[PDB]
Amino acid sequence: KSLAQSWRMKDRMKTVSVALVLCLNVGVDPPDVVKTTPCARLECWIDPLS
Amino acid sequence: LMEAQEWCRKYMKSGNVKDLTQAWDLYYHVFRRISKQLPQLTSLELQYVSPKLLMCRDLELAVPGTYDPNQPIIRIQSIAPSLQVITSKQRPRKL
Amino acid sequence: FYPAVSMVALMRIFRDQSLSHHHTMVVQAITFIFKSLGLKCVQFLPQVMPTFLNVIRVCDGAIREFLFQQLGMLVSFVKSHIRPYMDEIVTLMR
Repeated sequence: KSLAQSWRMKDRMKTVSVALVLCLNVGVDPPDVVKTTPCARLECWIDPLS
Repeated sequence: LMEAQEWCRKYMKSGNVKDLTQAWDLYYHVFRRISKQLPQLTSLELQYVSPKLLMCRDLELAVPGTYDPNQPIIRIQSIAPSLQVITSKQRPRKL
Repeated sequence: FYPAVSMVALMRIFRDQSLSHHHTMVVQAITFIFKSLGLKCVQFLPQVMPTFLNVIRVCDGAIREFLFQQLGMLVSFVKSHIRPYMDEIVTLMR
């Protein structure tokens, strides 16, 4: 008596497209966070300020 | 630039303006591109431009326009890692 | 302007000879200044902090338990920005 074998992924989703909304007004620190002198300034492996 | 050089050199054997229009195409091309680049070269990371100076530590050679015969030598301990660029007609560096 | 003037007058006292009596007074003011400013206090840090920590090592134990109370107060307003001076603080505590 073979079991109700539920191992399939018949729900085969596919990610089609991508939005990269990216608010990053460079050199303009927003009024919330007053940042440090040597702060973390990297941003996808780039110094934006350089 | 290699290709624009080719066409301007094909002018020197034939002497047609039809060679030259193809060259000025590519010349104006890079001219406009480079004109759109230079406004944002505000600082020069010294590794990219001149590695020997980044590598340079502790030269006996004195700091330029410091040498006095009556003082001891203030010598180039090390060059700064990146250069601020003033925007003018001649874009001077602040080394 | 105002915080900057006061900070300069206070720190002009905050150097041994006059403080023999008026340590406590100065530090009470500072702590109130930073409390009042928010995070805009951060700009005065490099003026205050080097003198401040040297005061602790120099002064008598009559005061010293108070200074630490107020140091801890500076720490709280400033938060992460104190990180540069942390070595000296830990040396003092130790």
